[PDB]
Amino acid sequence: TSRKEQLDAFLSRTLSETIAHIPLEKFAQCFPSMKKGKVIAVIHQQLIEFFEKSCKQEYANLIKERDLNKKLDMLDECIHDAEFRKLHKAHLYSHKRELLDKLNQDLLDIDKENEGLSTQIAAEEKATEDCISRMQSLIQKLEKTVYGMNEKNLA
Amino acid sequence: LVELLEFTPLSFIDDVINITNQLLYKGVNGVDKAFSQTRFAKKAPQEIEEGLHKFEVLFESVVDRYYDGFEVYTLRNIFSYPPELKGYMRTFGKDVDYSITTEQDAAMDQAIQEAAEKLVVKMQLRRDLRMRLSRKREKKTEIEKHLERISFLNKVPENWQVTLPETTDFLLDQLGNLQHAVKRVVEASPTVHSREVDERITYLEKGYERLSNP
Repeated sequence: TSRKEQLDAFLSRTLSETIAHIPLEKFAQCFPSMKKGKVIAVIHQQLIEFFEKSCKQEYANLIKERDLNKKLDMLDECIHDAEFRKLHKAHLYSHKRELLDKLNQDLLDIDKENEGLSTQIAAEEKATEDCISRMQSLIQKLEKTVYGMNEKNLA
Repeated sequence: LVELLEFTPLSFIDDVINITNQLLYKGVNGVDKAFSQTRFAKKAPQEIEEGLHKFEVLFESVVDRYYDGFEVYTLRNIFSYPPELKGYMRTFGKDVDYSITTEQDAAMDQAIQEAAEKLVVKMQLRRDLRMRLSRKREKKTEIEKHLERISFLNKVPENWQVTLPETTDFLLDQLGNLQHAVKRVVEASPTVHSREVDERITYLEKGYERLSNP
């Protein structure tokens, strides 16, 4: 069975066993005074679903980001090849292949970072514009209070 | 091979465990928020905090044990090989059995010089953008500091002893000028320090210091 398959299967067994070891019964024991067992269970069920689904989504992404499958397939291969031999310019181009893979990763990463940057800016703009409109009407409110102090003086 | 065996697994493992931990604490925080939607919140705050902390300690100890089990098995079983095959393992020729023409070796060289052009350009944009954002942050923080200062002036109470008309006209004149200065901040490029805004507020604070002089 392939390495990449062995890993994925093990990583799923890890998660799935983690979840089995925080089961509802241990959750409910932490809150002895609660009588709506139903509410506690809905809460526990929403935890397990958030955690499990978010874990799987993140692990899928890291696996792609880090290019592990190709890598582990190459290892399987490198061991198949060795078995075959026990039975029975080039490394230039491989470096250049690896470097081009890297640049192309990097070009995708900086488009993303630069997008975050442009968005984070836009939020800084909007938050200072909001603080300024708040400033402008606080100023008007101070104006009224000072006129009011003058008006009090006439009595 | 040994890059793959000794180094490739590490950043993968670190990421998996680290994101698991983070998600466990987001999970726990979602649980705490959910409890605040229940009738049980008001009645039993200490029981809920302490139980949820006990459950967190357990959940963390479960993750630690199994994700360490996960770390071991990927380093020792997946990112490993039978060391008896060391001496049959190619002198590094997956690549070598396949001819690569001179045409293609210079073409790969072109596709590298081309993506190094794209990246240099994009890295200029990131620099320009990082500095823009550094400014807008400073400016936000500065303006919030100023907003807090006039808000404070708005929450001062008249502590009931006879205000002089020269001081109240001076406050009104400074408020007027502060409208203009705050208006200039919004319509123009952000500077390291909005000086006129800062000073007129300082005059306003001094005005109010004089009114409440003990």
